[PDB]
Amino acid sequence: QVQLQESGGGLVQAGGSLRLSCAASGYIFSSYAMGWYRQAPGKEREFVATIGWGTITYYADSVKGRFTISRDNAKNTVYLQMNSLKPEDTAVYYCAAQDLLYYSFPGDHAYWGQGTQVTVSS
Amino acid sequence: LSHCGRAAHCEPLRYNVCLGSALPYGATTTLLAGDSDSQEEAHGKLVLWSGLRNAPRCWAVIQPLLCAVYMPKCENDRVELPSRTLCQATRGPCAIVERERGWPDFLRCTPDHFPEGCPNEVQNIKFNSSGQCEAPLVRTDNPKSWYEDVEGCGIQCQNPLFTEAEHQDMHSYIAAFGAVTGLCTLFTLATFVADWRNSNRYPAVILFYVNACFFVGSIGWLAQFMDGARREIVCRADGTMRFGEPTSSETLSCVIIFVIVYYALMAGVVWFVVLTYAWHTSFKALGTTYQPLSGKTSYFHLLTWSLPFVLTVAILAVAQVDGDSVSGICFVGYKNYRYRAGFVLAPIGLVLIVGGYFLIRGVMTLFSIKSNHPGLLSEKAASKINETMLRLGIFGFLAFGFVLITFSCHFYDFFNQAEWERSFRDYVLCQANVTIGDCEIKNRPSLLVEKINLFAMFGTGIAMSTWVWTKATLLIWRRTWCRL
Ligand SMILES: CN[C@H]1CC[C@H](N(Cc2cc(-c3ccncc3)ccc2OC)C(=O)c2sc3c(F)ccc(F)c3c2Cl)CC1
Ligand SMILES: CC(C)CCC[C@@H](C)[C@H]1CC[C@H]2[C@@H]3CC=C4C[C@@H](O)CC[C@]4(C)[C@H]3CC[C@]12C
Ligand SMILES: CC(C)CCC[C@@H](C)[C@H]1CC[C@H]2[C@@H]3CC=C4C[C@@H](O)CC[C@]4(C)[C@H]3CC[C@]12C
Ligand SMILES: CCCCCCCC/C=C/CCCCCCCC(=O)OC[C@@H](O)CO
Ligand SMILES: CCCCCCCC/C=C\CCCCCCCC(=O)OC[C@@H](O)CO
Ligand SMILES: *[C@@H]1O[C@H](CO)[C@@H](O)[C@H](O)[C@H]1NC(C)=O
Ligand SMILES: *[C@@H]1O[C@H](CO)[C@@H](O)[C@H](O)[C@H]1NC(C)=O
Ligand code: NA
Repeated sequence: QVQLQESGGGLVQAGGSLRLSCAASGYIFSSYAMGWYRQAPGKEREFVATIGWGTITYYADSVKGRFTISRDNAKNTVYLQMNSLKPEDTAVYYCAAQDLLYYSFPGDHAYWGQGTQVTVSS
Repeated sequence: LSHCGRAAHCEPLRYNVCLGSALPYGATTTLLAGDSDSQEEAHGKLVLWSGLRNAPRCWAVIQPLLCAVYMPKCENDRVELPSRTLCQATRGPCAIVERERGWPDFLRCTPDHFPEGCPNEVQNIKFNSSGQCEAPLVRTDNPKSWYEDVEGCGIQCQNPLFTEAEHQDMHSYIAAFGAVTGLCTLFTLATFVADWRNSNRYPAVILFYVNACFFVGSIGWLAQFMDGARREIVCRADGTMRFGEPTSSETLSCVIIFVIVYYALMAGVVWFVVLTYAWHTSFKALGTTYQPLSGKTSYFHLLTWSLPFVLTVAILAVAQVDGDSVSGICFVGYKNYRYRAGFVLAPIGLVLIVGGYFLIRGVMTLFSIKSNHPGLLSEKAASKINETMLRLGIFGFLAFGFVLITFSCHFYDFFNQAEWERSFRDYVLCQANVTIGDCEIKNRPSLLVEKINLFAMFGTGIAMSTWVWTKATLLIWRRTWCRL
């Protein structure tokens, strides 16, 4: 069991940059796969980005190019470097830490954070 | 105009009874009976014909024909010949004689022997013997139940090749395997609905649908263990076995059970391939929270619930739904084993190649992670990968063997069912050949093979439910009990 804590959220203007981080209280940071998600107040949880063991990374269609994800194995922290933010990016960005085989088997669990609102002004 | 008489020396009737009926005359001749030259011999030949006392539809029309050729009326040095219509009335029901041995020359409808439109003194005689059928057969009126060239009787519902004890032993075997398989799959359905908010992710929830299939499939297997429920599924209104369903003379309890069994089991079997594919593509993205199946969920159900539907409808279209007394359900390919090759062995074989491919491929990717990234993640993570590789290993070994068992059992029925059918036919011939004028069945299906074949069936349902036999599910039920 691990508890996440996101930070860096806030209000910003269109075309600006922001950096969100996800600190995981607990030594178990490697044995868990982690990624960033976002959910609007009237939309379902959407996928953003993820980081693999090496340079492997996955981004969304409306996210690829502008967003950048990197992990700090030593600091148990995952970062999301958002650049050139658009107003349609307004949502509560969450951070998930799930077991490797979480999707394939019901026994595994997924641990989420509290999330941070990121509003973009036109 | 006596086109119906022939010159003959009348002899005194040494017997005043023909096939159990009184004779209104007292003179006979052996002129018409070309196989006998004495009344004692003609009477002996009638004992041989008396074996046809079975199959009533032929015994009713051949009694007058025989007591008109072997014991005809003779008066004033003149013998009365049987009418041609009296002879024509035996070629239909008694087509078995032409098959078993062939009609004699003097019993074929010829103008010189059977002229058209003649009076018969035997038509005024009442024959009380209606026709009794041996134990394996039973009286029936609907033509769709008659055994081959045995018009008047069909096969009894209870399988004649197995005794009451063998039926009771097999039912207990199914009652035991059906209950455990039903309770195991129900335990998988319960653990999923108890935590459906989180369990409803599709790389894993597919197990919920597989156990749902084998559960519904087990319900059709356990339906027979109700009061008078098996007789309604396997038997007909006349008391004969079901075969060639659906029809229009019987009820729907047989086709209903078949759809529950065949559709549920085939759906769960194809779910296995969808599962192996889902596991194959999820492992490729292992190490990240990415979902490669984000838009393939609906496509999974539209393919898994439609294939077994086309297969089931195709079976109903060719009307090959039969009923078995020992198993207690209705299935395809019981009577004609050829259909079980394309509607059972074909779908099962295909899911073993494609399903086994993704299974082996999926383990290869899981094995590359341990080799490509050593020491990055350990402790629990490392144990989860190896434990899953072992769980997938014992699972493919189990599915590969159960399919090998099924192909072995099917090839066993493909190779001996023809001989089994001969054995029962010869067994029905001797019964009338020895008694009227002990038998034993040569070969019969092996009950052990039937159990071994069911073991692979029920074993598959129990193997699907072992995936939630973890310490994480025990905590799911320990939480529901506290909130109570
Ligand atoms: C994988 N497990 C299968 C193993 C074999 C089983 N099986 C085939 C079968 C055959 C027929 C049938 C065959 C020929 N003519 C008419 C009917 C009908 C139903 C049948 O299955 C309900 C039988 O046990 C037999 S053989 C046979 C016979 F030779 C004469 C009369 C029988 F009643 C009888 C029966 Cl019953 C079915 C399950
Ligand atoms: C199908 C089962 C129930 C009925 C079996 C039909 C048996 C009884 C039939 C088929 C062929 C028939 C035989 C055909 C030819 C003859 C020749 C005749 O000179 C004596 C009677 C005899 C020998 C018949 C006796 C009855 C017979 C043996
Ligand atoms: C895991 C998957 C790939 C393999 C398991 C499926 C096989 C073993 C199961 C699915 C349906 C089962 C069949 C269902 C019904 C019967 C009728 C029974 O009277 C004899 C066995 C037979 C014919 C079963 C044979 C085994 C069977 C074909
Ligand atoms: C024992 C070998 C096991 C084979 C593994 C299964 C995978 C092979 C693929 C099978 C799917 C094709 C369907 C298999 C059907 C083959 C059996 C057959 O041809 O019987 C013909 C009968 O009608 C004659 O009576
Ligand atoms: C057609 C003849 C019989 C064959 C039956 C076909 C097999 C069907 C088997 C399973 C159907 C799956 C439907 C079962 C769906 C259950 C979902 C559910 O209840 O969870 C929602 C709530 O609990 C949470 O809010
Ligand atoms: C039949 O048997 C003899 C001739 O075989 C005859 O004398 C007798 O009266 C008859 N019996 C009956 C009961 O008709
Ligand atoms: C039994 O069947 C045979 C078939 O060859 C037949 O010749 C015979 O007449 C039948 N009856 C007896 C008593 O043998
Ligand atoms: Na004669």
